[PDB]
Amino acid sequence: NIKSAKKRAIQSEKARKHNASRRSMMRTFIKKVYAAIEAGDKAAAQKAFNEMQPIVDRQAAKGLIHKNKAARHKANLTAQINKLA
Amino acid sequence: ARYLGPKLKLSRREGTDLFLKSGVRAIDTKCKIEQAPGQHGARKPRLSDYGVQLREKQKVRRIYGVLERQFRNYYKEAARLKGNTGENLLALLEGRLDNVVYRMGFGATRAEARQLVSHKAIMVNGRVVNIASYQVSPNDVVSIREKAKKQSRVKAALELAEQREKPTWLEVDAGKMEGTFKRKPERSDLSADINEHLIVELYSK
Amino acid sequence: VTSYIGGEGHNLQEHSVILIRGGRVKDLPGVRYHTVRGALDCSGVKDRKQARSKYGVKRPKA
Amino acid sequence: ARTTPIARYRNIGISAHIDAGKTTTTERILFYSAATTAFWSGMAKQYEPHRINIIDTPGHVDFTIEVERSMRVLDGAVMVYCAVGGVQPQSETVWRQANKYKVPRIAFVNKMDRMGANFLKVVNQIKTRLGANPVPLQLAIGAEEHFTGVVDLVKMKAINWNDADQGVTFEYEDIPADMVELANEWHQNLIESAAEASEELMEKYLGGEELTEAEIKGALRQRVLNNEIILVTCGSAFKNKGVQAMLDAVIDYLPSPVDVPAINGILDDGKDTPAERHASDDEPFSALAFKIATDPFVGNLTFFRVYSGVVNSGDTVLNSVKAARERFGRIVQMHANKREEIKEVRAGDIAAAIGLKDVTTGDTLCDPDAPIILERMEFPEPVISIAVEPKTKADQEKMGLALGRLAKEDPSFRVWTDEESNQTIIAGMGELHLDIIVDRMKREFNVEANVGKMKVEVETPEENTGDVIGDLSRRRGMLKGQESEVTGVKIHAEVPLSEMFGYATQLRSLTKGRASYTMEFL
Amino acid sequence: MVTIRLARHGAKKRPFYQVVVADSRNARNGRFIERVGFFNPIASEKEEGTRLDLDRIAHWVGQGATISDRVAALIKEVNKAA
RNA sequence: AAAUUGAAGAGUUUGAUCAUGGCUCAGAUUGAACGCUGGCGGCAGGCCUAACACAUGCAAGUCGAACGGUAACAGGAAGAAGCUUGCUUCUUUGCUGACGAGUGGCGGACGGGUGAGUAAUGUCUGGGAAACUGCCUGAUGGAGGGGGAUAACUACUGGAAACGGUAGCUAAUACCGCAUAACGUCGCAAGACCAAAGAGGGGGACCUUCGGGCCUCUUGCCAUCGGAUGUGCCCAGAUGGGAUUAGCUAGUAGGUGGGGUAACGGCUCACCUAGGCGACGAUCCCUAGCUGGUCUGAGAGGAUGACCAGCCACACUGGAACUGAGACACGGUCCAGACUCCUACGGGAGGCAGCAGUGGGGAAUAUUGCACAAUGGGCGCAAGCCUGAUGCAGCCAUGCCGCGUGUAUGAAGAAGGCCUUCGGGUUGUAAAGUACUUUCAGCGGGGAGGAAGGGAGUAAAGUUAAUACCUUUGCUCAUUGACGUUACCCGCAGAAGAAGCACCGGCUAACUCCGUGCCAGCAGCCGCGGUAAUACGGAGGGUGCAAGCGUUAAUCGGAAUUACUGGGC
Ligand SMILES: Nc1nc2c(ncn2[C@@H]2O[C@H](COP(=O)(O)OP(=O)(O)O)[C@@H](O)[C@H]2O)c(=O)[nH]1
Repeated sequence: NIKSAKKRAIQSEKARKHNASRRSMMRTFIKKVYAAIEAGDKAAAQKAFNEMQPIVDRQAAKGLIHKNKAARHKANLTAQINKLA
Repeated sequence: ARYLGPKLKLSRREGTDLFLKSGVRAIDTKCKIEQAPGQHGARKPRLSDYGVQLREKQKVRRIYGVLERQFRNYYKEAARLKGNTGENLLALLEGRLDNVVYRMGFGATRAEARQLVSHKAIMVNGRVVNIASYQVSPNDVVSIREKAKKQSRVKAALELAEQREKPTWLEVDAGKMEGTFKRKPERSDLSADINEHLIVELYSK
Repeated sequence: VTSYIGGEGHNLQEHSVILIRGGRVKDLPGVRYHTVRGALDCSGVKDRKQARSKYGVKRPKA
Repeated sequence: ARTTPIARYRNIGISAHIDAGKTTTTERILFYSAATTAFWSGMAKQYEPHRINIIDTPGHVDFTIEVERSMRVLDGAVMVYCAVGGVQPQSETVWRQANKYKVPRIAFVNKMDRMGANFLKVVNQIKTRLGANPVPLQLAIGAEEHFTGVVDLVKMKAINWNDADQGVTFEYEDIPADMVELANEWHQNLIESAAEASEELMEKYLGGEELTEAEIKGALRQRVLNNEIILVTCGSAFKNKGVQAMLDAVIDYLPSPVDVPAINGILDDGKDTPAERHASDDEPFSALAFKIATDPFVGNLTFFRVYSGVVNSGDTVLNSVKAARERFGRIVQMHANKREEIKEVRAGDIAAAIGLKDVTTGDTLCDPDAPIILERMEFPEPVISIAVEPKTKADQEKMGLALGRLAKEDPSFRVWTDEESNQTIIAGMGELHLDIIVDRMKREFNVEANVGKMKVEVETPEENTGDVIGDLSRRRGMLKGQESEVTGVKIHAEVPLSEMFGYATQLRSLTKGRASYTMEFL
Repeated sequence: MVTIRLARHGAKKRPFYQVVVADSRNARNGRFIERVGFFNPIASEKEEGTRLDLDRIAHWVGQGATISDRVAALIKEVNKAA
């Protein structure tokens, strides 16, 4: 480039790699919960929900997503699993 | 920014005496002041409405030594102000610093008073003012500023300042070289021939 | 557009560039512009001594 | 402040005929008109780094302003010569150009790497054709292809260059018996000439003794300065040979801005010492815009050499010739084409000013008080007139601006749409000159344009009289005076004006490019 | 970081600043939330060449507004201990 | 208290009149241009067209008090260089000040630009709920414990460079799990779940592995609720012209469920209903950034959106996103295009509508400038560094304002000009002559203020556990201004260095002669000139304005001539 905003380019790329890693992991756990919910096993779905919950809340804490987004995931999943029986 | 020409031409174009010469000798004996300056001055123009309005306005401009710009300003103010437009305008014209210098002597003519103001030979309350348009405020002084006295011309002007209507608002000191401005001249404290309403309608046309 | 050539005597050939201003001629029907004399190789009227700013004549000594 | 002392400043020109070697030697210099500087410490890392300001020139008779408008900015001249031809008519031209401005010349006889190359013969050629009196600084070693180095007449060594790496790793050698006798002969003929600087040198040598090379180099530099002699060197820029010793000779004989008397100016008109000024860092600012350029990037760029004074980036200046006000924003001094912006220039520098929208060539830039004129009020007259027309009849505004800018740049190139009919006619100084003008129009100010369509007085060598007159009688040409001067023959002829159309080029091929003329409407 | 800074009105070679409580983003002369007194650095007999609005400055700085260097110095000079 | 008090007509249809009616002029204004002319100062103004397209030079860095460290300088330490055991200086040691590059943090979304797009996703006014907010601030707490890396520094290689395949790695306020956290999240509940980072200053100890440990304070870190701020969203009204644009709309209008968002929402998907908008102008087409305000007007209104300020929009064209509190990002990423430049031909690199500057276009618009001294802004504990923000300087009568270009005196009312009824008049007190003054310009000398601060020393308390070290608040000390040869002041010389432009038939103020002869020419309108031209051209004179004047262009007025106020058939 021109200035040393190239340093920020490197940092943004590295942070994108990391954020894509963590967002993919988180979304995969939620895919698991959704596959359970469309499978109907309220207990398997419950285990999956308790498996994703610390992941998504830890990510919200990290800032990868927002508190509101994590809470929205948890609320949607609780509603689903409760109507799931 | 100053009319550097024959003053008597102006005066006899107005017909009247506008005093641009030191009123020490005469007016007729220096210029043939009854006929217009032209080779056709002996003839007589009709002087319609606009003619008389322009001629009065130019008489005032030539008396006070003001140019058309800043005369339009002396009208813009005194139109903004309160009271009579023409009276406020004549007051704003007597407030000029070369005006009060002349009316208090120190120069036998408005142009001599202009040189006096301009050459830092004057001091409105000590502070050397040299803006010939300085609108002097009431309750103020003029203080002719030593090294500007005894040049014999301020003396001659002080001597010749008599034989003239003594201003009802000045209180000069004639040698102590002080001079006050106790209050602005009202209407009747001036020539009374100058029909200020003509100028007002010229500029409000 | 057509444009008058004020003043007395000009030098205008077919390729001379000139400055055009407004101001009709009132007896040439259809001429609503005036060639600015003394601008853009359109020299000002020779031997003028009054109203020289118009017709672009530089002040003689006289 | 000043990076290099004024004494360590050389303002040198490289002028010669065509393809004599100028640009090649300049490239060898950058390794070991286009103004460009260099830092040549020495041949043995001696001579703490000098700043040599080199103004590479054209040698074509078309671009003769491009060399005369740098001659009266230069302080020294490095006249290049080929070794098979030596003095050419083009060589005689730039020679007279330098004699007009009284430049202290040295010479560099290039192309000793060619067959038929000679050194003695070319020295004598200079002495006979031009009029110079040359002192051979070097003498070739190796006739045409065997050329390996030279012998000096001061060091008495052989600087035979190493041809493994180009020309940098030269060796000093034993000046062997290849030529070690003519070496002595010309060494003595050099001493006898350096004795010609003072009576106390006549008494010095006449004691039957050879003086020391230190006070021989000083004496010969004095002689070059007073223009009393000319020092000729010997190299081959294409075979990377001889160039560094010509640079040495440049350091050792050419003048610095202080090795000359002051520059005489004018206060308001010709006075006694009106504005005589000397090159110093403390003087009031004074310069001379020797070249106007048309920046490809900007369209305006003014060359100038500061004679007396120190100007800055932003300093206001006085167009003492034009009587106006000029100001500075960007000052660039760099190689032929590149531009290295700096902050200020001192006396003895050569830089390019910018935004200088008023000063034409040869006009003096100076501080509000400095010389109204600084000489240089004469450049040649165009010799060739042609008309021109763009591809579309209405791009003549583009064309007129292009040919007003190019005319500003080249004061020896006019333009005036003659009001006879309307035709925009172009007056240059040569066929190739006008080719260059038209292609610069097509390339820079892109407008593709196709070109089209008295008592003459001619001078020429007294050998081409028969043909030039056959040519003049070939044209509808009656003549006036059959008078021959002394360095030629002055022909006078009455010829049409719709005629001759190329008389300059016809004449140049006809006269061996050694004739001038004039045709101003009898 | 809501600042309280001087705003540099006036004329050339004759400044006159206005103490303005403005978001530190906006330009010097630009957008501001409120103005709290002025400051005239070139006074001889004028209104001290300074005047502040201390109750509102205190309101702001209680709401966390940062005070610039010169505005701190002007609160000093207004508090007659300095 | 005052925050207003403000409204003019004329010329021209006719032989003449009165109406109707258009045209024209008198005013104010301009980012102006052109012609002629031009002395100065102050304050402003300055590409209105090609959002044409840009070369270079600068416009965004900072922190060593986060870290690994040592490339540069310096300080030292050991010298068996230089040598008179050195003051006459050899290398190794990050050891210390410091610091290139590197990891990391914050900034880079601000400030600066332009008005292309945008007729409503915008703007203005006024409300609203379904929200987030770095830095700033308040309240309560936590701030155990540990790992793997990974840049630089470097094993095998590429690559002209940019800069990649693998590795040997080593740090951290880089990353990751754990422990722990509830007025925090989910959940009606129970219950489940979530973080962190340390660095610096000195010191009474007293303990060491000269690492330090330890006590302190200064900052920094994590969580939650607050404020302030900023931002996102919704609504209503208003915000151009054309109907020689009357139908438009299918995610279209809404409903349900899932998904998405920081947040509500057809935002989105899948069904379902068939709705919704429209003569209060939908739809389409042209044009356009909007507002405070600016010009004008007695107003109402008309025109406008240069400067300055608020909002919006764009960044070579088209698209997408990433990082981040904040962007779908002027000086970042990626792609497609056009363009330009570099190349060793193998490859790349860029986007002036940032500041200058440039070509070009145009009637037309400036400095490749000086400082960050002010004030702001980023970083920082600060010192400081950076800032084409900003403050200043340059150019240009571009505008407004102020001043000067002399003042008094002076009748042979000179000469000369011009007119003349031949007497004279006018030029004209005008000149000259005489006396006096020297503003400004020019020299020379003094000289405010924009400068607050910051730093070093000091003392007091607050401080601790300690008179240390930190703050805070005084005292002293040296000091910091680009502008700048500042403003302003004083002295020197002499009226010297400083007046032009338009007009004179009526409107409209100011006339004669000559030469010209419906010619040349003038003209804003009416019109003038074909042999006595105040209308053309010159001269003499006069009138207006004046460092400007006039012309052209543009807006309102006058124009009640789009009549709402305030018109007519
Ligand atoms: N053989 C030979 N050729 C040379 C020498 N110097 C220059 N040249 C050739 O001359 C050609 C052009 O010469 P140039 O540098 O342009 O000189 P110019 O005429 O002044 O422009 C180049 O291709 C060179 O090879 C030399 O010393 N020997």
